[PDB]
Amino acid sequence: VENPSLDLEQYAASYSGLMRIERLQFIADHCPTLRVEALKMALSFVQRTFNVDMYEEIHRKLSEATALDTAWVEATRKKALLKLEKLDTDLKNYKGNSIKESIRRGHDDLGDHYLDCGDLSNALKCYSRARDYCTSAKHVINMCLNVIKVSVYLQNWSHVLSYVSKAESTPEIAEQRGERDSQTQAILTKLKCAAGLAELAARKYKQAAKCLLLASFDHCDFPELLSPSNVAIYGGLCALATFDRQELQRNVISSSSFKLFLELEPQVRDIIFKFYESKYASCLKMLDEMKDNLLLDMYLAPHVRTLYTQIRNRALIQYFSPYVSADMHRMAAAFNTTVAALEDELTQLILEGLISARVDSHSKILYARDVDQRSTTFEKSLLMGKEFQRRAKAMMLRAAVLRNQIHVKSP
Amino acid sequence: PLIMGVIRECGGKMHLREGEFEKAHTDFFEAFKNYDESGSPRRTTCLKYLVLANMLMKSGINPFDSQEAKPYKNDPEILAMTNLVSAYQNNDITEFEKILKTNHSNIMDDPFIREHIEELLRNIRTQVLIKLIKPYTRIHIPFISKELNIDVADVESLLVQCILDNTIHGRIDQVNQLLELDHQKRGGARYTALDKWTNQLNSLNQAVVSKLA
Amino acid sequence: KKNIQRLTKTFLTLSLQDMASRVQLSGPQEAEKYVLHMIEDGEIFASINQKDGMVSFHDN
Repeated sequence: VENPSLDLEQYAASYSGLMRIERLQFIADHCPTLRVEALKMALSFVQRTFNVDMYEEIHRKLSEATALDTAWVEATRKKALLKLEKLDTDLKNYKGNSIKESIRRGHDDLGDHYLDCGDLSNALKCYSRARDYCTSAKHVINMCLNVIKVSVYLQNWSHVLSYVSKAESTPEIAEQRGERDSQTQAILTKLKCAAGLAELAARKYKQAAKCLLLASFDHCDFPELLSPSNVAIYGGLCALATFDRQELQRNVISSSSFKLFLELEPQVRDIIFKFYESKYASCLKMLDEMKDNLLLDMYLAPHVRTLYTQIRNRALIQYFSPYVSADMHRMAAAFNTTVAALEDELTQLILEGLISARVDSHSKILYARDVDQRSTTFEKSLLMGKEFQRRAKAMMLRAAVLRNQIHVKSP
Repeated sequence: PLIMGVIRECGGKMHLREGEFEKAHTDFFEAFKNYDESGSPRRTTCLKYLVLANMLMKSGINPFDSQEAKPYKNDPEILAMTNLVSAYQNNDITEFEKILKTNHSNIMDDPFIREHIEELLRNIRTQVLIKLIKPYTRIHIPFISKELNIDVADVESLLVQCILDNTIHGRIDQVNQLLELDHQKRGGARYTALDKWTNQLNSLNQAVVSKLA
Repeated sequence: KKNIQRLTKTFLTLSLQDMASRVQLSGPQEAEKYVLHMIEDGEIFASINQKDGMVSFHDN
C-alpha cells in the first residue's frame, strides 16, 4: 500500500487539540510505510499529553521488529502539578470571594487544565455539579458544549445524545425559527455535527446522514471535532447507503447547502452522481478505490463493510427496477462480477430482500415475477380456516378434560 | 454597496460558473431583471439569455408578450432565438435539431449556451416520448429510436431514467428489445380487504381460544 | 427435500449437475431421482429434461 496522495501536513492542519494524537496513533498502527513523515511529525509534536509509556512500548516493539528522559518527565510533572496547585489556590480564593463570574472562570480553567493533562471523568463530574450554578444562556450553552466534547472524547455517545437534545430544546425551542438559518456564531451546526457523529457511532446511518446534511459551510472548520472533509464523507456515504431515490434527489443532489460541501471531496461527489445516473460499474470501481483510504479513518472504519454492503445491495435492487426481463451477462459486466457470483448474489437477494424475481440459468436471464392476488388470498384464507378448525377441536377437548378434572398427581 | 456589491457579484460569478440548481436559477432571474431595468442598450445580447431562461423555466411561456421586441426581432440577423422558442413550445425535435445545426456562429460558440443546451434538447425528447407512449401497450425500442432520432442505447437509457423517475409507467423487456406499459387495472381492493379480514380473524380466534384456561 | 423445495423460490430452470451442488446430493443422477420421487409424491411442481439435463420449476 503505497499512498502519496495522503498529505500528513494538511491532515494534521485539519484538526487541533487532543483528537490529533489518537487519530495519528490510529493511522500509524493501522498503516505501515509512513516512516519519514511519521518520524518527522512525532519528533516535532509528540511532546503533548505527558504520556509516553505506551508510546515508548509501541516504538520499542517497532524497533525490535525492524527512551525515558527522567529529567524531562520530572520537569513536565513538576510544572503540571505546580500549575494545578496554583489553579486550586485561585479556585479557593474565588470561592472565598463568592463571585459567580470568578467561580465560572475557575471551572473553565480547571476544565482546560484537565483537558490538557488527560483527566476527563473528574472534569465531567465537576461540570455536572457546576451545571446548577450556571444560569445565563451563554454560560449553559458553553458548559453543554464542554460536556459534549468531553463525552465525545470518552466515547459515550448514548449519554451525550440527551445532552445535545436538551441543549437544542432549552433555548426557546431551538431559537424558534433558527435565527435566520443560524447567526454569525456556529453553535447549531456544532450541535448537529456532534449529534450526527453520535448517531453514526450508535449505528443509525439514516439519522447520522440527516444530522450531518444540515451542517453549513458558514461554520468554516471545527478543529476539535471532525473535519469538513470528514463530515462531507460521512454524510455522503450514509446518505447513499440509506436514502432512497426521492430522498437522495431532494436532500443531496438538489440541496444548495451540501454541494459546496462535496466540493472538498470530488471523489464522493462523482460517486453519488454516478450512482444517481445509473453508472454502476464506475461508481463501484471508484468506491473500491476509495475503500483503502476509508479504512484508516477513526469513526468510519467499523462501519465501512456494512455501508459498502448496503450501497451494493441498493445498486443491485435499483438496476433491476425498470426491467421485466434482464440479461445476466450485461448485469454481471455492469457490476464487475462474474455471472456465477452475480447468480449467487441474486439468489441471496431474492430469498429475503426486495428483489422479486426468478433466475433462469439456462439462458442466464432474470425474469420479474408478478404474483396474482386472487390465488394467494384463497390459499391463505383456506390455511387460516384449517388452523381455526384444528384449534377449536383442540380447545373443545381441553374444555372436556378441564370439566372432568383430569390431572397428574404426585404418586 | 461596498460589501453588498462584492458579495452579490461573487455569488453571481460562481453561480454562472457552476449553476447550483434553484438558487442559481433565482440569482439568474434577479440579475436578468436588474440588467433589463438598468442595462437597456445591452438587450441585443440579453435577449438570447432571456429566451434561454424562458425555456429553462418553461412556465411563463410568454416571451413574445413584449410588442416592442417584435420589430427588432423580425430583422433576419437575430432570429435563431425566436425560432428556437417556437420549436421548443411546439415540442418537435426535427425542427430544433435542423435549426441548431444549420444556424452558425450564433449558438454553438457561446459556452453559456452550450452548457445548458443539453437539458434543453433532452426536455423536448422526454415530452415527445411521453406523448408517443400513450396509446401503445407493447412498443418496440427501435421504433422509439426512429422517432426520437437517437441510437438504441440512448433510448434505453432515457427509458430507464424516466421509469425510475415515475414519469413513464411501464417495464422494459431487454431480451426482445421492447417496453410494455401497464394499462390493465384489476380489482385488488377486494383481495386486500379479504387478506385483512383473514388476518383479523386469525388473531381473534387465537385470542378467544387462549381465553379458556 | 426441504432444500430442493427452497430451490423453487428463486430459480426457474436449473441444471441437474449445478443443482446437485447446492443441496450436496453428489450426483446429477441422484438429483434427478430425488426430483422424480418428489414429483411423484406431489410435493413439488417441476419437469425434467434429459436432453439438456435441466429441471424446470413451474409452481403454478
